[PDB]
Amino acid sequence: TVIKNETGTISISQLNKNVWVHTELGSAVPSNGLVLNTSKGLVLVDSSWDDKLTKELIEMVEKKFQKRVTDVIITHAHADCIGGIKTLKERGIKAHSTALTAELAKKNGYEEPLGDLQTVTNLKFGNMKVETFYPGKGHTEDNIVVWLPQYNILVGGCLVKSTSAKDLGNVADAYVNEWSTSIENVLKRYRNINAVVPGHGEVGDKGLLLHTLDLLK
Ligand SMILES: [Zn+2]
Repeated sequence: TVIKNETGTISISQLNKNVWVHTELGSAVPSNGLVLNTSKGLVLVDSSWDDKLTKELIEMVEKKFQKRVTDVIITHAHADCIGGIKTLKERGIKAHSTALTAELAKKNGYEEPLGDLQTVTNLKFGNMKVETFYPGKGHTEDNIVVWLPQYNILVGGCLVKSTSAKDLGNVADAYVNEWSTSIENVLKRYRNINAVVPGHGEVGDKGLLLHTLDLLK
């Protein structure tokens, strides 16, 4: 099931009953995030490139599920994750992030996220269980990953590259050398990964991490 706008720049696909992947095209590069349908509202992982697309993504998602987006997990301080921050705060949406993501968001001129996530944080929204983990520096200094224990789905964000992506992308903010260590921790930490959602690209599996470590070699 893949619903999207009239323009084709915002689509949402279903991974499982309550787990969907949202995708928006911007600077055109596709960037994914998650949309979790819970008994107590909708929880998103990552917003979009800007407030226009973020608003629209939210408008869309809420109309479809007839629920309000209560929380969003910002995996890092780049426009494609925290770009719609101003929107989330005028709509009463709680934008969680590590303290680091928050200070770097302010640095890049974005409105500051909550900065509440610890290296390991377990959130439970109604029935949905979410875990955020900070494996260390990689694609960026602050990047974290999301683990849905009930579906064994790992959102690697931009720490994980896609199957046919042979470029690491913007490494000016990246710590190319520590990047590999960080994927090891994710790998060591979660020993029964099923699906893995990359920052840009198709949903893969634990193989996407190995692919990334390969591009880093
Ligand atoms: Zn990024």
